[PDB]
Amino acid sequence: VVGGEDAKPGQFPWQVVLNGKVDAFCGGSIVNEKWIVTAAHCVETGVKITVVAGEHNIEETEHTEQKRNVIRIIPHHNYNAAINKYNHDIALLELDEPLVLNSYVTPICIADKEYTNIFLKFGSGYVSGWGRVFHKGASALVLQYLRVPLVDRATCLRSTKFTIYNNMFCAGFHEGGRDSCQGDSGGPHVTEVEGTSFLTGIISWGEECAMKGKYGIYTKVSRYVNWIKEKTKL
Amino acid sequence: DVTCNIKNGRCEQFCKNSADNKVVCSCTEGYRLAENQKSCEPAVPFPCGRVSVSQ
Ligand SMILES: Cc1ccc(O)c2c3c(nn12)CC[C@@](C)(NC(=O)c1ccc(-n2cnnc2)cc1)C3
Ligand SMILES: [Cl-]
Ligand code: NA
Repeated sequence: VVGGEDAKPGQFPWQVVLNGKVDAFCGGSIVNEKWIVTAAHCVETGVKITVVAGEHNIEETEHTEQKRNVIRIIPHHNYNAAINKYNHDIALLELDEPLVLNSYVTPICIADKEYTNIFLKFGSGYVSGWGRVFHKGASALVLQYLRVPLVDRATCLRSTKFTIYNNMFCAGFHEGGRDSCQGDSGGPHVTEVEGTSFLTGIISWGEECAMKGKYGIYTKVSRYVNWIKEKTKL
Repeated sequence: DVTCNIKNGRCEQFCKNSADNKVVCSCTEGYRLAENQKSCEPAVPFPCGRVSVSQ
């Protein structure tokens, strides 16, 4: 996250960080004690992943972290990286042993398809992650967060050479300076509804973090709610 | 006039249109619709989407 602020402990208790060959390479969100939602481009069947919930500063033990092994990876059935690494860019991770829910490890709410879309239409969400804090710069140690406004479809289409399909949205600022970045992929875009946060997007990609005239591109979660609910039901 | 299209029926989370110019509010998993018929109160120890650690 470029242009963000340090989260306080427990401020985004649904955030997770993923570790694999490289530690802290993508984000995710807690759906329930056994399931994480992330981006499909972050994961692949066969490559071993661990999830860390309750994380804040990746370089200090804070006595709230819970590490779990991923036993199943479910990319969305329409995901196909050979066609487009970033379309239908969503996946579910099943944990080996359930998380212990507490004030530092709390699921994100997921509304039905209609309301997830209404909430995205409110036009302002929060993104968070341990990704780069400058384009091609260092990654964060302390979880970063940022409020990003929804960018209207016409503006985002005029800003990129790539086609942005209707199952994606754009968010960010006309002047740049504030954006998600590499390493934040798979993390949450959430909308606060009277003090309760709902998942409205998955952080997916962008061309140049925080560059004026470019925006962050997000997966619309409304398009996948039924699939998430079906697959993660306990 | 009371409908889900107007201020979400004054429902804190979700609204459904019902009979006689009324609405029925509801909440996500882990919350209960409160006695005021609009608000959402926790019904489990760690409901989703809530910050509980002192900020
Ligand atoms: C999550 C995010 C948010 C905002 C960002 O600017 C951002 C970046 C990257 N991730 N990222 C990867 C590296 C970075 C240089 N981007 C990329 O390397 C990049 C390049 C092309 C695509 N793409 C191809 N077809 N559709 C999309 C996607 C990503 C910048
Ligand atoms: Cl109820
Ligand atoms: Na830590």
